[PDB]
Amino acid sequence: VVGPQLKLHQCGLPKRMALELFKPFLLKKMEEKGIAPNVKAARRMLERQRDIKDEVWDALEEVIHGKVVLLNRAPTLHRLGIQAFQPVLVEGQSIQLHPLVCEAFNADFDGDQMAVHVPLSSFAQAEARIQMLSAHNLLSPASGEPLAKPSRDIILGLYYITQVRKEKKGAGLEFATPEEALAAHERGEVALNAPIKVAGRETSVGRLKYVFANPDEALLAVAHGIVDLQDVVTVRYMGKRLETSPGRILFARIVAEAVEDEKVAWELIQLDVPQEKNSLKDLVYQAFLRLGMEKTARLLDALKYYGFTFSTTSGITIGIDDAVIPEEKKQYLEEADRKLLQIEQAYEMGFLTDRERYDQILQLWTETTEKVTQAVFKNFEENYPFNPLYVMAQSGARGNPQQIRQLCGLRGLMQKPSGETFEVPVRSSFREGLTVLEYFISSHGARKGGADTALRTADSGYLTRKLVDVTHE
Amino acid sequence: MLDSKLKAPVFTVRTQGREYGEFVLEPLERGFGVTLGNPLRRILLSSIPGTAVTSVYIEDVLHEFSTIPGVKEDVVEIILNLKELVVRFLNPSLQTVTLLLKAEGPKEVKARDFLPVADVEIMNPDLHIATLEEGGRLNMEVRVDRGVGYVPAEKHGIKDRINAIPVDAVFSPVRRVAFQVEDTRLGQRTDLDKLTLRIWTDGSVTPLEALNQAVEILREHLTYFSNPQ
Amino acid sequence: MLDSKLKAPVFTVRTQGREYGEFVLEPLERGFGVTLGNPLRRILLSSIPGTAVTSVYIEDVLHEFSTIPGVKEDVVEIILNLKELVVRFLNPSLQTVTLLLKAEGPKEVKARDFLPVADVEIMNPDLHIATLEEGGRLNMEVRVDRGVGYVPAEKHGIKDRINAIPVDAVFSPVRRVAFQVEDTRLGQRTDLDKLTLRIWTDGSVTPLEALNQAVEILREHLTYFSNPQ
Amino acid sequence: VRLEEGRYLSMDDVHLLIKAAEAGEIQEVPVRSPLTCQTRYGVCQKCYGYDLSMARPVSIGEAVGIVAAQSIGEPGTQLTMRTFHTGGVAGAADITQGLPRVIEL
Amino acid sequence: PAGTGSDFVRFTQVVDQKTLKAIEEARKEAVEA
Amino acid sequence: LSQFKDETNPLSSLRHKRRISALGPGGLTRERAGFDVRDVHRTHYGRICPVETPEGANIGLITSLAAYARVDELGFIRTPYRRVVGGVVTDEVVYMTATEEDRYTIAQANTPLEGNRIAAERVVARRKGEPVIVSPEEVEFMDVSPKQVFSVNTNLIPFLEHDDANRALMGSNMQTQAVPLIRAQAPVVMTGLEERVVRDSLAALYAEEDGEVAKVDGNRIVVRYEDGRLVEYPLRRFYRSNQGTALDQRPRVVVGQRVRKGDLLADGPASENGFLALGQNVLVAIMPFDGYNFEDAIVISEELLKRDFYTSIHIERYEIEARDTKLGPERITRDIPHLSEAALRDLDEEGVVRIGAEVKPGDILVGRTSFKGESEPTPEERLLRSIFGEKARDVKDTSLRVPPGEGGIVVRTVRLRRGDPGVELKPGVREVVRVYVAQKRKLQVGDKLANRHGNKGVVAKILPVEDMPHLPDGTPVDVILNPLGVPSRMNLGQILETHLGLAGYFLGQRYISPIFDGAKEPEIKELLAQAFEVYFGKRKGEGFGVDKREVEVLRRAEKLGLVTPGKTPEEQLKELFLQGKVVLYDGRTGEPIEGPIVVGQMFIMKLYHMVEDKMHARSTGPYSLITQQPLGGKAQFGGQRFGEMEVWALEAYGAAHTLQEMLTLKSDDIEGRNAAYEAII
Amino acid sequence: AEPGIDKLFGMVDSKYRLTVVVAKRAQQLLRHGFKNTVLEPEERPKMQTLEGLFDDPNAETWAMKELLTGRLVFGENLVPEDRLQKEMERIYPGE
Ligand SMILES: [Mg+2]
Ligand SMILES: [Mg+2]
Ligand SMILES: [Mg+2]
Ligand SMILES: [Mg+2]
Ligand SMILES: [Mg+2]
Ligand SMILES: [Mg+2]
Ligand SMILES: [Mg+2]
Ligand SMILES: [Mg+2]
Ligand SMILES: [Mg+2]
Ligand SMILES: [Mg+2]
Ligand SMILES: [Mg+2]
Ligand SMILES: [Mg+2]
Ligand SMILES: [Mg+2]
Ligand SMILES: [Mg+2]
Ligand SMILES: [Mg+2]
Ligand SMILES: [Mg+2]
Ligand SMILES: [Mg+2]
Ligand SMILES: [Mg+2]
Ligand SMILES: [Mg+2]
Ligand SMILES: [Mg+2]
Ligand SMILES: [Mg+2]
Ligand SMILES: [Mg+2]
Ligand SMILES: [Mg+2]
Ligand SMILES: [Mg+2]
Ligand SMILES: [Mg+2]
Ligand SMILES: [Mg+2]
Ligand SMILES: [Mg+2]
Ligand SMILES: [Mg+2]
Ligand SMILES: [Mg+2]
Ligand SMILES: [Mg+2]
Ligand SMILES: [Mg+2]
Ligand SMILES: [Mg+2]
Ligand SMILES: [Mg+2]
Ligand SMILES: [Mg+2]
Ligand SMILES: [Mg+2]
Ligand SMILES: [Mg+2]
Ligand SMILES: [Mg+2]
Ligand SMILES: [Mg+2]
Ligand SMILES: [Mg+2]
Ligand SMILES: [Mg+2]
Ligand SMILES: [Mg+2]
Ligand SMILES: [Mg+2]
Ligand SMILES: [Mg+2]
Ligand SMILES: [Mg+2]
Ligand SMILES: [Mg+2]
Ligand SMILES: [Mg+2]
Ligand SMILES: [Mg+2]
Ligand SMILES: [Mg+2]
Ligand SMILES: [Mg+2]
Ligand SMILES: [Mg+2]
Ligand SMILES: [Mg+2]
Ligand SMILES: [Mg+2]
Ligand SMILES: [Mg+2]
Ligand SMILES: [Mg+2]
Ligand SMILES: [Mg+2]
Ligand SMILES: [Mg+2]
Ligand SMILES: [Mg+2]
Ligand SMILES: [Mg+2]
Ligand SMILES: [Mg+2]
Ligand SMILES: [Mg+2]
Ligand SMILES: [Mg+2]
Ligand SMILES: [Mg+2]
Ligand SMILES: [Mg+2]
Ligand SMILES: [Mg+2]
Ligand SMILES: [Mg+2]
Ligand SMILES: [Mg+2]
Ligand SMILES: [Mg+2]
Ligand SMILES: [Mg+2]
Ligand SMILES: [Mg+2]
Ligand SMILES: [Mg+2]
Ligand SMILES: [Mg+2]
Ligand SMILES: [Mg+2]
Ligand SMILES: [Mg+2]
Ligand SMILES: [Mg+2]
Ligand SMILES: [Mg+2]
Ligand SMILES: [Mg+2]
Ligand SMILES: [Mg+2]
Ligand SMILES: [Mg+2]
Ligand SMILES: [Mg+2]
Ligand SMILES: [Mg+2]
Ligand SMILES: [Mg+2]
Ligand SMILES: [Mg+2]
Ligand SMILES: [Mg+2]
Ligand SMILES: [Mg+2]
Ligand SMILES: [Mg+2]
Ligand SMILES: [Mg+2]
Ligand SMILES: [Mg+2]
Ligand SMILES: [Mg+2]
Ligand SMILES: [Mg+2]
Ligand SMILES: [Mg+2]
Ligand SMILES: [Mg+2]
Ligand SMILES: [Mg+2]
Ligand SMILES: [Mg+2]
Ligand SMILES: [Mg+2]
Ligand SMILES: [Mg+2]
Ligand SMILES: [Mg+2]
Ligand SMILES: [Mg+2]
Ligand SMILES: [Mg+2]
Ligand SMILES: [Mg+2]
Ligand SMILES: [Mg+2]
Ligand SMILES: [Mg+2]
Ligand SMILES: [Mg+2]
Ligand SMILES: [Mg+2]
Ligand SMILES: [Mg+2]
Ligand SMILES: [Mg+2]
Ligand SMILES: [Mg+2]
Ligand SMILES: [Mg+2]
Ligand SMILES: [Mg+2]
Ligand SMILES: [Mg+2]
Ligand SMILES: [Mg+2]
Ligand SMILES: [Mg+2]
Ligand SMILES: [Mg+2]
Ligand SMILES: [Mg+2]
Ligand SMILES: [Mg+2]
Ligand SMILES: [Mg+2]
Ligand SMILES: [Mg+2]
Ligand SMILES: [Mg+2]
Ligand SMILES: [Mg+2]
Ligand SMILES: [Mg+2]
Ligand SMILES: [Mg+2]
Ligand SMILES: [Mg+2]
Ligand SMILES: [Mg+2]
Ligand SMILES: [Mg+2]
Ligand SMILES: [Mg+2]
Ligand SMILES: [Mg+2]
Ligand SMILES: [Mg+2]
Ligand SMILES: [Mg+2]
Ligand SMILES: [Mg+2]
Ligand SMILES: [Mg+2]
Ligand SMILES: [Mg+2]
Ligand SMILES: [Zn+2]
Repeated sequence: VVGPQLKLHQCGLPKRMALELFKPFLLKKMEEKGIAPNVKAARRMLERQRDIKDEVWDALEEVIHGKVVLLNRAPTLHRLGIQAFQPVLVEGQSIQLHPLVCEAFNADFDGDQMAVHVPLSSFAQAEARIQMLSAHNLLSPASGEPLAKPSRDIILGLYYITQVRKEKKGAGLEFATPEEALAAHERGEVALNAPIKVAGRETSVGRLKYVFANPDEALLAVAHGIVDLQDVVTVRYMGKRLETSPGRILFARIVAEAVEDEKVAWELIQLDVPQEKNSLKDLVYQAFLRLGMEKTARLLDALKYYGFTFSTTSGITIGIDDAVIPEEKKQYLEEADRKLLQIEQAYEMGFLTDRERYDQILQLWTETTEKVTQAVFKNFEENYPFNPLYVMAQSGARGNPQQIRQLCGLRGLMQKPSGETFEVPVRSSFREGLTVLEYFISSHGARKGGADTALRTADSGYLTRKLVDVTHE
Repeated sequence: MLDSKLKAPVFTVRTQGREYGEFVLEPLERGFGVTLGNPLRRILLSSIPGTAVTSVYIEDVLHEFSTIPGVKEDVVEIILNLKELVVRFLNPSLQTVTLLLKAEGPKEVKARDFLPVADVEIMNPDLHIATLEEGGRLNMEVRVDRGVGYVPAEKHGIKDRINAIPVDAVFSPVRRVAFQVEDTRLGQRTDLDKLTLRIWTDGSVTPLEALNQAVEILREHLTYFSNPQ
Repeated sequence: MLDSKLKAPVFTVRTQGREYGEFVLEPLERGFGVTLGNPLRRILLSSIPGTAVTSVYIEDVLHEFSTIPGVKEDVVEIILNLKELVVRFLNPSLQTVTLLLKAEGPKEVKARDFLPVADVEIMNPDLHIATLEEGGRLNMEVRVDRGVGYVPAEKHGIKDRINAIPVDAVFSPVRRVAFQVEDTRLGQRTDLDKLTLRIWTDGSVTPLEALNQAVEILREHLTYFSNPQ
Repeated sequence: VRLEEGRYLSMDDVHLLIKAAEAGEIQEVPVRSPLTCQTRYGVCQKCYGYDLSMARPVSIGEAVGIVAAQSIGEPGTQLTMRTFHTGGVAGAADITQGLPRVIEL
Repeated sequence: PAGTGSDFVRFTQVVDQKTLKAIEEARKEAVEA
Repeated sequence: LSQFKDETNPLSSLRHKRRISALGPGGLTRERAGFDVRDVHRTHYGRICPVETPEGANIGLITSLAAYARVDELGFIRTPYRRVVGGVVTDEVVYMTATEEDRYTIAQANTPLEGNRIAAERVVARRKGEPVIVSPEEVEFMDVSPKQVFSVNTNLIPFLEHDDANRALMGSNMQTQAVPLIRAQAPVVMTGLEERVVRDSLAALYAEEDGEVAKVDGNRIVVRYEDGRLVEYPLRRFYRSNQGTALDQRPRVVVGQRVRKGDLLADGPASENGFLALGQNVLVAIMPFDGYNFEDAIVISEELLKRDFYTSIHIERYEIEARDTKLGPERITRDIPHLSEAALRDLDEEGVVRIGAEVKPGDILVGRTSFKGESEPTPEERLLRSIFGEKARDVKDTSLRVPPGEGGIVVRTVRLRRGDPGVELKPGVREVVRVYVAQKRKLQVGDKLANRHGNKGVVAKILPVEDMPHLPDGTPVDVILNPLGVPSRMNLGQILETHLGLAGYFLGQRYISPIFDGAKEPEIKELLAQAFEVYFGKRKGEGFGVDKREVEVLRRAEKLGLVTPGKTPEEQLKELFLQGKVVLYDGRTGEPIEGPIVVGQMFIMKLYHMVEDKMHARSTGPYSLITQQPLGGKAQFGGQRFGEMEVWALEAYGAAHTLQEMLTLKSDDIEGRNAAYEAII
Repeated sequence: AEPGIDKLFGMVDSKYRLTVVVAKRAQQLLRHGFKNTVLEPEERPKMQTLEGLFDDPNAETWAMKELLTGRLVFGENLVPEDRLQKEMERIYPGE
């Protein structure tokens, strides 16, 4: 079970389990204390649940101090499939794992059960927490790329905060040159025309109305409800009159704070865009090479934190009115629709071969499909920059282009059992009723996909086996 | 006392400079650290009455967006540095004080250049306001008031001199509040809130002070639930 | 007083019975209604002491998973309805009170069937407990205590009679808190918070009471900001 | 710049070179590697490279053998699996994709 | 034979400046008569 | 071909009863083939649910047939189809063979119909396997209803139409793992089969012919039919289901009640009112918390536990035998040779454990005395006994103890000693002792819950009602679901359910939305409109308007694009409510959550706990006879398996010694583990 | 993370060598008595039930706290294998 506050360094394990596991080490510690006279004593003392004085918990909790344990996942695919952490005894049945390493082990929380072993020899423990601990193995053995990076939620958070909005651009506000363009367009904003974030090259009135001297100054106004974190404002940082959003300004600090080397915090961060999974990933890599290993660790949780926090306030959820359908759908549909009729007339005559007809039809759809896809995003990118669903996808957060397509636009070509994709596409989106047959049609390719995973889930080491039999030495 | 009451909050303190001030206090029952840190924060950012520039008037300047010869700095950047200035009166009698300043020739007009005013002190002497060159005239009057929270220059719109210009009001001596509620273990039960808030202050007042004032404003407010009707 | 202080919160009240209790109080400075209603709500849902069933003993029943002849309801469905019952003692001398009840023959044993006990009152008279038919014997003793918060029957494990059975303790006499902060127009400026919280209570205590207690818990807590370290 | 012989190219370096090739100064890159080690049942430092779990150079005594076989085993699960010696005898099915090919390879 | 089991590191000893003098003293004693 | 009846609850049972498999004899399909079989073939229409198959190695091989599916005279899954002669459709139906179906041009149920007449020129229909836009003149046959396309177990999903066929599987399978809650409750929005289910399955007890009730016992309901007869209807109190879930029949009929022929007299284990009920309707906020509902985690309002909501009664069955050893018969006595009377208490009845006794892990459930050594005494132990008391029952204590993990309150026991009435006591077995234990399982961190749309998450944090999300009006939310678990999976159905639910809450009503022929967005938007009057109307009448926060969120709302700028806060919120979202206040601070957040009534279930959930943990224990690797059994947990994949994992690291220990001290090295233990001690 | 892990890694020619030193250090830091440390007086290892870690909680957490300082000496062949254990027992009591 996810352990939000937990630190990379550690992991939460049930004291109950701890008792059993570290029983021997516990027994002797008991003798060490007044808890028990001897071993055999300490043992019987623990033979029954109800017969344990609370002093023993303080005994286990003391033995464990310092030492660390190992955790395993269902398929142990790479070395990180096992990591070391310092236990933090906890009540309950469930084990509390850190979310960042939830990437290394392919683990969700729909019930996946992990295992745990104990390194005994002072030596085993030595190697275990030195070269096998979790916070010391950040980078992946596959790609130099970071393995422990802001995963799903954290991003979403860190993203929402660092972003800029834009609104209605009625009057031609290109203030960039006139002084009457400052006065009039500043009043018009106060009016109901020019917004706080309008297309006005040099500066939208939003930047005109507010000028913050010191950093802190910026955030206070926000706090007081004068400025949203995502709005465009001007601030005076170290020798620069930078025109960036509050949110961005803040982000700069979170990092500038995770590592007190502030200037070094600005050199490796790009506050000129919304924080994406890549942006962050990069941030992490830079932080590593540049500063230091353990320091990088700090910044990691630091991000993990604010990410989560901001996420909850951001108030992004998923209602039906979020999966917006583009108006061009019906168009792109009908257009390609009649064109389908053309292909038909062209066949009814005897021009195209039975096969030509087919391949030509699928073609059309394959195109039309890819068409709506870019259409729906264009809708979001243009009208709803902050649509729930869309934000999760663009940001490293969650959501695949194809997936989205299935919701707003439409899932179009499912293949038959064999492979020969159907001639007819699936006109509907998940937003509306994916009809009976349409559904059944989809069900076909569903099985083959599952039939593919099953035949693989069987033996996971097959490939890796061959490779270890010829590479271990 | 020895059990429940002696287990009273261990209000510990850490304050370096009249600016930063950490405050720790534990143990606390389930979710109280939050119930405390939050309101106090709200107070520390709005209630703590303070002082700051609310209006400015320049010699020959009429508009906020103008430039003064011999003066590198621009009206907007100067009215900005003013927001940085921190003053301090000593008694209710001072609601609104107008500090005067007039400097000419090659000089770096700092805040210490303002003509002294009896019941007023300037915690920001060396603050940079402008760099004057040859033939640089600079005669101004900057209003100062005692208020609470943030007030956009648009909201008040002060009117001393018709050509004067309003500045955003930053009275709150507090720069920023920050409270954390990390778990702590005392014996039998582990679920224990451990509140610890960090306070920043411009200098006028001190963290400790601010906190004290804050908690009082609350206390006092809790009393208004006295006479029903 | 006449101005600022006389403009003190007009704590008005409107309460029916001992359950519902509205509370209004205005004017209030910028965003204070929130700063107040919230903590109070947190307190009213956790801190406030109450009363509820903590142990039960049935005539010939040895464990909670049994069934009593002539009694439709099962032991578990009955110990459940008991959690619903709300009592109210009037002074500290009553820490733990054991209400007795014994009914037979075709009857709908309600809470009003418990033998009266001096300093104890039952806000839940008509509360249904069971439907006895012919030859339906039902003699029981249900313990009742004064506590705070939620206590799993597993946590306390009361021991009146060896065959008795522990029930989950739900103490918070408050059923639900709610507070609104609607703007209030008063001559001068408009931005004025008008806090008004609605409290529900099982009957044991009363809205007004609860509120009083709440605010105190806070005050007392604020006192913990006394000795630095 | 003069990328001294034997130096370990940082990603930053792999970035400089790509930029150079963009300008038009290099097309190939002379570099040590496992496909040419002398150490029989071994592979020395310089021929391996950087990437330990860390980013510094490989530290001696690491089980590259396994570390390799693993990094290639995990991704394997994402590839397609129609038939090992891929394709079906009919008309003209030319290549082979997904894992089936990696086997063939 | 790969991890800590590397003949490169398998043999490695640790010392204290205190014990360092102690063993040289063991050698100093080697001087007969 | 045969196994344990999956009766985790009625459904599980019913579905298992109607399940098909390929695996079998040997002259009929084995494990080498399947890629063409495991595929949902075309003819698998109204004959086999396309999604009902398991999830994993066994796919397509085992599948449960569609609802209307019926095996005629010889194993040919047929399906109903109504005859439509000319542009005329008939209420007549023909159960067509899979083969004959090819022969005709059938159309779908979702075709505008004026009764007998078709309503559109160009109308869908499906020839043998293919979709074809046909003419009303060619439509010979038609599909009876959506429901015939899928199984019974699938047809219970609300808006299946809006759920990816892949995740709907998780849903259908999830229900089979539904544990009956003491607090049954039918979903706020049903599909329309719940009644028929409990009924066709034998969940609740129905009335034969009209009459009046005579007696209403917590054990029996003797009714009086108006035919001059009266019969006693026992009610299986708390019987043991194969899987451990309770099965009681709680009467819902009062004393002396004229009953309507075929009307519930008692409900099923999990039947609210003759309606199926396998989870509990529960208000839900659907946002992200402080990482607590991370990738698939879920946060629970302690309040849900205050009410015995997700609590489930479980009955385990322990058993021990008195074996006949050549060293001396194992005696079943209240004599536990070595240490305390305190531990003997509950063992009251000389041997057996007393009824109504709370047995915690470790306690004695039944005493047993076998004989010490293999054939000879012990010279070492001989001196010891003599020392303090030579004379001693030189016997071993092999008594049935409460396995680690947990134990509840005994509720029944069975003893089969000599002079067996008519039982089959195995050879050597002198006598067996069974002891049934029951425990009230309350919702706790680590437990897993899942809606019918496939959202399967585990409880990660129980929060105090004190500070979790609360609506303007006091009422706090029960559960908080992270949103990032919904775009990826493609099941909007749950969102569509949450919304309708929001209405049903303030509208105090439950709805029924059929599979493909159910509720529609505008209709939902409508009921919500009705709801806003209940929710906000009273708010206007009770005496107050809008908060400062309420207006605050409204700004950031219009700037978002949800509320038409300009219009009034009251009007704005209505629009914003109609959208399925509302303003929530962070119960921790009192501030609002910038941005309207949807909330609603979502049906959620609790998943059964397999024996694996019993947090295993072995320190030291037995060891197999032949190979010398650890082994568990009755009490001591088995050692965890350390396989090659993991070996490598270690190999990868420089974890040399660590790997050796796993191969020596911890498992195989006899002299090792021994020396190891002591060394540690 | 753990104290100056980097600093440590830098003091060694090989990653894996470091782990051997601390291990062996922690070994003898117990065996030959725990008062075999090179750092103790003022600010050294400590725990919180009381400041009791001054005696024997984590062995290697000491080895590292020491090795991070410039007092210890590690080599491939620094001191003759057998004569080491002999001299250490002579000077360090605690048994
Ligand atoms: Mg005892
Ligand atoms: Mg403890
Ligand atoms: Mg330690
Ligand atoms: Mg991940
Ligand atoms: Mg993994
Ligand atoms: Mg995962
Ligand atoms: Mg999952
Ligand atoms: Mg999973
Ligand atoms: Mg292992
Ligand atoms: Mg880590
Ligand atoms: Mg998340
Ligand atoms: Mg414009
Ligand atoms: Mg223009
Ligand atoms: Mg110009
Ligand atoms: Mg103008
Ligand atoms: Mg206008
Ligand atoms: Mg207007
Ligand atoms: Mg723009
Ligand atoms: Mg403003
Ligand atoms: Mg702007
Ligand atoms: Mg800077
Ligand atoms: Mg900070
Ligand atoms: Mg520093
Ligand atoms: Mg620092
Ligand atoms: Mg710096
Ligand atoms: Mg910057
Ligand atoms: Mg919309
Ligand atoms: Mg939305
Ligand atoms: Mg179309
Ligand atoms: Mg084309
Ligand atoms: Mg668009
Ligand atoms: Mg456009
Ligand atoms: Mg546009
Ligand atoms: Mg696409
Ligand atoms: Mg297929
Ligand atoms: Mg079609
Ligand atoms: Mg269609
Ligand atoms: Mg559609
Ligand atoms: Mg459609
Ligand atoms: Mg649609
Ligand atoms: Mg549909
Ligand atoms: Mg194989
Ligand atoms: Mg707490
Ligand atoms: Mg101007
Ligand atoms: Mg200018
Ligand atoms: Mg100038
Ligand atoms: Mg300036
Ligand atoms: Mg004053
Ligand atoms: Mg004055
Ligand atoms: Mg003033
Ligand atoms: Mg802290
Ligand atoms: Mg304790
Ligand atoms: Mg602090
Ligand atoms: Mg001070
Ligand atoms: Mg101080
Ligand atoms: Mg009144
Ligand atoms: Mg109660
Ligand atoms: Mg009696
Ligand atoms: Mg019953
Ligand atoms: Mg008394
Ligand atoms: Mg008294
Ligand atoms: Mg009567
Ligand atoms: Mg009565
Ligand atoms: Mg009363
Ligand atoms: Mg009766
Ligand atoms: Mg008793
Ligand atoms: Mg209520
Ligand atoms: Mg006013
Ligand atoms: Mg206002
Ligand atoms: Mg009540
Ligand atoms: Mg009062
Ligand atoms: Mg101190
Ligand atoms: Mg280089
Ligand atoms: Mg070129
Ligand atoms: Mg080479
Ligand atoms: Mg070699
Ligand atoms: Mg694979
Ligand atoms: Mg992939
Ligand atoms: Mg190594
Ligand atoms: Mg000598
Ligand atoms: Mg000498
Ligand atoms: Mg010599
Ligand atoms: Mg000599
Ligand atoms: Mg089963
Ligand atoms: Mg055969
Ligand atoms: Mg076959
Ligand atoms: Mg297959
Ligand atoms: Mg079918
Ligand atoms: Mg038949
Ligand atoms: Mg048949
Ligand atoms: Mg017709
Ligand atoms: Mg017709
Ligand atoms: Mg007919
Ligand atoms: Mg076909
Ligand atoms: Mg025709
Ligand atoms: Mg699918
Ligand atoms: Mg039926
Ligand atoms: Mg009977
Ligand atoms: Mg009925
Ligand atoms: Mg029910
Ligand atoms: Mg029911
Ligand atoms: Mg969360
Ligand atoms: Mg128990
Ligand atoms: Mg023998
Ligand atoms: Mg006999
Ligand atoms: Mg038996
Ligand atoms: Mg979940
Ligand atoms: Mg909803
Ligand atoms: Mg419909
Ligand atoms: Mg429908
Ligand atoms: Mg309609
Ligand atoms: Mg709407
Ligand atoms: Mg709340
Ligand atoms: Mg809100
Ligand atoms: Mg054994
Ligand atoms: Mg065993
Ligand atoms: Mg096991
Ligand atoms: Mg030994
Ligand atoms: Mg350390
Ligand atoms: Mg050095
Ligand atoms: Mg020493
Ligand atoms: Mg000292
Ligand atoms: Mg102590
Ligand atoms: Mg002590
Ligand atoms: Mg000390
Ligand atoms: Mg050294
Ligand atoms: Mg030195
Ligand atoms: Mg030598
Ligand atoms: Mg020696
Ligand atoms: Mg010597
Ligand atoms: Zn080489």
